[PDB]
Amino acid sequence: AGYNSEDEYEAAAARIDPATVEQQEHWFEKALRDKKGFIIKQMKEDGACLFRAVADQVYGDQDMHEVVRKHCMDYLMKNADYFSNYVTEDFTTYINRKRKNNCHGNHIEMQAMAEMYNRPVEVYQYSTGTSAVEPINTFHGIHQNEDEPIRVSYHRNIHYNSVVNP
Amino acid sequence: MQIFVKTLTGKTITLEVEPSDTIENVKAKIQDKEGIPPDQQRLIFAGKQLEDGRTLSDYNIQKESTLHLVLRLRGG
Repeated sequence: AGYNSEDEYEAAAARIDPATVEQQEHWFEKALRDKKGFIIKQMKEDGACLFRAVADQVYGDQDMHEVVRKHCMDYLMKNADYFSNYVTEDFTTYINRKRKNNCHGNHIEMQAMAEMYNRPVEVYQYSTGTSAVEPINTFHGIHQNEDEPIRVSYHRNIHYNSVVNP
Repeated sequence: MQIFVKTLTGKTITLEVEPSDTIENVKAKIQDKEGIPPDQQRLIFAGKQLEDGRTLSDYNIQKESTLHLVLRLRGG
């Protein structure tokens, strides 16, 4: 208890139909190919999934998730003066947790990775209301990116995959 | 009175609020300005999470105070 993001945990447990999901995912994937030519790449659904997707985006394989998580946490420590005003825990306590390989990533980590890699992080998400697939968010630093955006997709509001431009 | 909401997404949002406004009201003003759905919004003042049902006065949030906005995006 007392986690920064405690207020997300229960509402995630409540939300949570394999068949309705399965159908939404065909449609998501179709609209993504059809409109952006992007493909969805399946990341393992352990606690590391956000960092798995970033690792796939940055290094080409989700097995580099531990390196990404480590770098992201070092960056957050080095920028604590900024990021600690967005975290309601003791900062060192927060990052200690978040260093653990099964700790789920969140907005704080996505913002840090955008700045740290100097690449915008685009988040894609299926909507039942439209077949549009513009990013729901694009996180970024202030520097001019020389590499393509890091693109992730957010599934069932609880999991991250990799969005590839093939 | 005016307050500021500094988003992790990089925006400074200025709001006109009264001391009796709830945190619920404030998230509604942010949806009006920024389009961010209230159930996605976490609001913080001086390192403390704000709860929907409480008022600005409850938190002693004064004129020209700064709040912080983070989005709910946990994934595993």
